[PDB]
Amino acid sequence: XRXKKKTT
Amino acid sequence: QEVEFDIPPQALGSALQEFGRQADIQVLYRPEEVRNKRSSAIKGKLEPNQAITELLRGTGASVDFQGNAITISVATITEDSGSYTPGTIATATRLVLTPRETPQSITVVTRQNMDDFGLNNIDDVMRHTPGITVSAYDTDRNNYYARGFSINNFQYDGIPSTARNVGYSAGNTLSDMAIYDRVEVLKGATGLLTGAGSLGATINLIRKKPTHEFKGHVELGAGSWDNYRSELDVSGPLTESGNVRGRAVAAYQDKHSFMDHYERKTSVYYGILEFDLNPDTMLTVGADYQDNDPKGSGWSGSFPLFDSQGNRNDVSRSFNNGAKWSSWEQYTRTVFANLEHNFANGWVGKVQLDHKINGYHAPLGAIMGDWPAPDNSAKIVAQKYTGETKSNSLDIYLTGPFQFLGREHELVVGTSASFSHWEGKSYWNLRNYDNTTDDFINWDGDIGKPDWGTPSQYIDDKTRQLGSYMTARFNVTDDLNLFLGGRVVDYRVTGLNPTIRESGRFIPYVGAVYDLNDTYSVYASYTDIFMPQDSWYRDSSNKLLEPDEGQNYEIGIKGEYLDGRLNTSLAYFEIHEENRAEEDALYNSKPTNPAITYAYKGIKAKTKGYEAEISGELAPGWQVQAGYTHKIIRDDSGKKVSTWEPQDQLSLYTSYKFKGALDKLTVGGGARWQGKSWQMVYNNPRSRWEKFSQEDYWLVDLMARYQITDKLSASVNVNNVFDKTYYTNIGFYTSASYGDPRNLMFSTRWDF
Ligand SMILES: *C(=O)[C@@H]1CCNc2c(NC(=O)CCC(=O)O)cc3cc(O)c(O)cc3[n+]21
Ligand SMILES: [Fe+3]
Repeated sequence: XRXKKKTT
Repeated sequence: QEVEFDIPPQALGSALQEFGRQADIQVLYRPEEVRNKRSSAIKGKLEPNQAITELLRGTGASVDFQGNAITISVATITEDSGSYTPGTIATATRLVLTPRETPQSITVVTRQNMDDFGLNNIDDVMRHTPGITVSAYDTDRNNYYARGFSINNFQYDGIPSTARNVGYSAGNTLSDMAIYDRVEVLKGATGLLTGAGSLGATINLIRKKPTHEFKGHVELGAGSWDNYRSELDVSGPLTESGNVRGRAVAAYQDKHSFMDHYERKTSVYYGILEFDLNPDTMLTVGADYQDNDPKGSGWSGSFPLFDSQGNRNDVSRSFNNGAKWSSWEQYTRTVFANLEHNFANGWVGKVQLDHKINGYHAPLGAIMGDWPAPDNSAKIVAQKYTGETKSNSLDIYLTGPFQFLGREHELVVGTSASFSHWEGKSYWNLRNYDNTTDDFINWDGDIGKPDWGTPSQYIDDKTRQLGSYMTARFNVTDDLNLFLGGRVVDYRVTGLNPTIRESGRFIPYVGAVYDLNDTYSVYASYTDIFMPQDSWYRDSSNKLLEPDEGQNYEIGIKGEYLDGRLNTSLAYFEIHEENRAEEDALYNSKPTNPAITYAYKGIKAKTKGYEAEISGELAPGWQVQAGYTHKIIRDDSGKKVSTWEPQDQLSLYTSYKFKGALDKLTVGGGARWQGKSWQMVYNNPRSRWEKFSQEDYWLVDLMARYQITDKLSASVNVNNVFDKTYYTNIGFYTSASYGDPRNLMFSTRWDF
C-alpha cells in the first residue's frame, strides 16, 4: 500500500 | 627466568595446555583456530618468549604478551579465488566467522560466480541465488521473495538503506556488480545489526578495495537485443612508500529487450582511497555513483489480464504497455569515510561515516484497466513521481577477546545513528489531455506527452534512527559455543503525517553451536526484527497499527570439508509474525468512522519450512552452488499467503575446469526448477474471483570460456537454452509479465 493514486 | 621444557609433537591445543604447566603461564586460545594445526617438538632449557615461538613454528600464529598470560591468534575477499564458497563472514554479528561457526542461514554469491556467469546487476545475482524467487512488478522493478516475505533490507558495507518504499523505487533493485566483491544474503530475522527492517532476508553488498600490487582489467560484451557493455578496473599503490592505495572503476551499458520500444542505459563510477597513518591505523575515503535511464518504461505489468468484458487476453511476449516517453529514472550516489585502529590488546575498533543519496524522476505512461475495448481501443493512465532521499549515517564498534574460566571468548560492543530526509512530488491532476489510443493490437507505445500541471501530493519526511548493541560468544567447551546478544533501538519519524515514535525497543540474539566431528556441527538460534507501520495502515478507530514484528526459530546441521573449500547445510526454520496489516472486510463493507474509509487489521502469520544447500569444491577444478527450499506460510484464519512464491524450489549451478594440455578451457551451466504457484484475482466486469496458475517449469543455462592469449579471454553465456515461455507475475494490479526468452552474451577480458 504505497500512497500512490493509480486508477483510484 | 629460563625454564626447562619437554613437549613432543601433538595436536596443538594439548601442547598449549601443557605449555602453561611447564612455564607457569596462563594460555588463552580459540580451539577452532587450533584444531587444524599441530605442535612442533621443543626440548631444552629456554626463555618462555623464545620457547613459544619455536613451538609455533610453521603455523604463522601471532603471540601477544601481556601480564602473566599470553594470547594466541591463528589469522575473506572472494575476488580471484576460483571458488563459489566464502571464506569468512562478519555480516551476522561483526565477529569474523566461518559459515560452519555461524548459527544462521546465510548464502554468498562470489566474485568468481559473478564473473563466470556474467551476472552484471543485482537482479541477475538473485536469479541465481538458491532459496530466492524473483517476480516482476514492471520493466524497471522486481521483487525478491524469501521464506514467504518480500525483502526490504538492502545494506552496503553494513550500512542499511532508508529508501524503503518500493512505490518510489530509487536504485536498490538494479545495482551494478562492477564495484562489488560479493553479495551475501542473510536469511531469517536480522534485527541485530540491521536494526529496523523487514522479515525474510537481508541483502548485504561488499565494495571492492584497493590492492597492494597493481591489478586491472577491461571487459567488453555484447548480447541479444542490441545489448552492449563496457567496464574498466584499475587498482594499486600510488606512492613509492606505499602508504597510500587506490582503486577506480567505470562501467557503461546500453541495451534493448524482447519487449517493444524499450531501452535502458546505465552509467556507473567508483573511486576509493586508502591511507596508512601509523602501522596500526588506516583511513579510507571513497565515492560512487550509478544512473538508470530507461525509455519506454512499463507500469503495473506488461498487459491487462481481462479485456473490456472479461474473457482472457492473448498477446506476444514482445508486447509492452508503456508509452514511448515513459521513463522510470533511478539514480544512486555515495560518499563515505572509514577508519579502523588496532589496539595493543588484540582489540580493534572501527568508525564509518556514510552519506547516501537515493533519487527518482519517473514520468510514467501505460495502458491500465480492463482493456482493450470491442472496437480495439484502450486508455492510458499517466502520472509523474519525482523525489530524493538524503541519508547520513554514523556507526562505531569495538571487538576483541576476554577471559572468564581459563577460556578465551570474544565480544562486540557498538552504537549507531542515522538521519535521513525524503522529499517528493506527485502529479496526477493532469490538465486534461486525451487518454485514448486507436489501436491496442498494434500498440507501439505512440501517444502524446501531457502537461503535468501542479503537484497533487507533497511528501516531506524526516527519520532519526538510533542503535546500541552488544554480542558475546562464549567458549564453554571445545565442542560447544554459546551466543548471547541484543540491540536496543529508537525509531522516530517526523513529517506531514502524524509522528511515529518507538522508544526503548529491544531485539535479542540467542544462539548455540555444538560440534560432533571435525566435519559436522549442529546449531540453534532465536532472532527477531520489527518495522514501524506506515502512516496509512490504521484500524477501525483511526489508530495506528503496532510495528510489524517477527521471530526466526532455526535448528539444523552444517558440514565442512577440505578445510573450508566445501560447505553443506540442512536447516529447519519457523517464522512467527505479529501485526501483519490485512483487510478487514467487516468494516470495509459498511464503514462507521467518518475519519477513515479504508481500514486495516493487525493479524498473525506463520512460515514453516526447511532448506538444504551446498557450495564450493566438489573435485579439484569442479565448483558448485546449489540449494533446495521448501516453504508454506499461513494467516491466523488458516489461509495461504504469498501463493505466488512456490512451495518447493530447486537451484543448481556448476562449472568444470579442464586438466592437461587443455587447461585453458572451462565449461559450465545451470538448472533452475520451481513448483507450481498461483494468484487469486478478481474479475471486475464479470464480478467473480478467478484462479490463475503457473505450472512447474525448468530454467537452463550453459557456459563456455577459453583463456586465449595469456591475458586475453573469451566467454559465452546462453540463458534459457530451451526458450521456455512462462510468467513472472500475475495478480499485481490485474496484470501479467512474461519471463526472459532465449539469451546470449559474449565477452572479452584483457587483464593489464
Ligand atoms: C502495498 O503494499 C500495495 C498493496 C499490496 N501489495 C503491494 C506491493 N507489495 C507488497 O505488498 C509486498 C509483497 C508483494 O510482492 O506483493 C507492491 C506495491 C507496488 C506499488 O507501487 C503499488 O502501487 C502498491 C503495491 N502494493
Ligand atoms: Fe505503484
